[PDB]
Amino acid sequence: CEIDVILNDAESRKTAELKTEEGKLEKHYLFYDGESVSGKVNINVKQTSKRLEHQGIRIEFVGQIELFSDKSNTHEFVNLVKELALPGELTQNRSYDFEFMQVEKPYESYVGANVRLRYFLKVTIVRRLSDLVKEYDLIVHQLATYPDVNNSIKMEVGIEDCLHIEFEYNKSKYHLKDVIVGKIYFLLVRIKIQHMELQLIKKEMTGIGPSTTTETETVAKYESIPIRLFLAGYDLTPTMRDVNKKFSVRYFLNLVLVRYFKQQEIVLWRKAP
Repeated sequence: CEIDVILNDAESRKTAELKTEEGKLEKHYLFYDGESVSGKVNINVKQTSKRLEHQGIRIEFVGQIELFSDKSNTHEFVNLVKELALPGELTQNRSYDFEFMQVEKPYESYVGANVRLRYFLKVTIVRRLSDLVKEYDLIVHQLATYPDVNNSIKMEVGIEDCLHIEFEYNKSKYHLKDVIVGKIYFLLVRIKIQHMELQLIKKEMTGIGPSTTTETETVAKYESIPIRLFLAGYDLTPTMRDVNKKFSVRYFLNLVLVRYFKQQEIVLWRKAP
């Protein structure tokens, strides 16, 4: 059989992009917290010489956190069910309406290295030897507000009374297409520096205790000195703190001298239009 799911507002609803398990980019319909989710399910059952049975058909709206490479832990934080058909013969070509009204979606979608938070519609045809399942992915964004003003910040690195390097930058919070505008100042230099660079790093923490897995990724790096990091050019998502205590995503600037390093957190946020 063939299973198709179409939203009733497909023509008017915006899309966004998300990365697959393989690293590809895909377009999916974009939802916000509180929006209703409605559409049609079509199930086409090819005619066969043998009679086919099912023990129920349903559609679910699912929001869940999938933890680890082996997806050994799944945390379902929203689940809504509409039963579409009672047990019976699996036959013919049938469409079903569904509507989930004003759906709670508390967290933004996230496709990470060791975790993914995803929302989807799931159609299940219950069957004796294996259910038939089709998942229709959706994307949820969470918008933030923050004033459009500089709030300058400094970080410093080095060796007391030998090396004092300061990086001053314009904000502690940046939106995803913003620019980190800063300057390196050489306050005290009494030894020669082999190399120095500024890094933008992403830390993804997934699990707790024995479960803990921390992934650190250098998103960007940069060799009296102006520094500008154009965030639109990177695949950034908002800072996410202790999402149902299952994972965090945090961003830092890291100043590295050669080894001497200092890091400071910056908050990334998603701006509305």
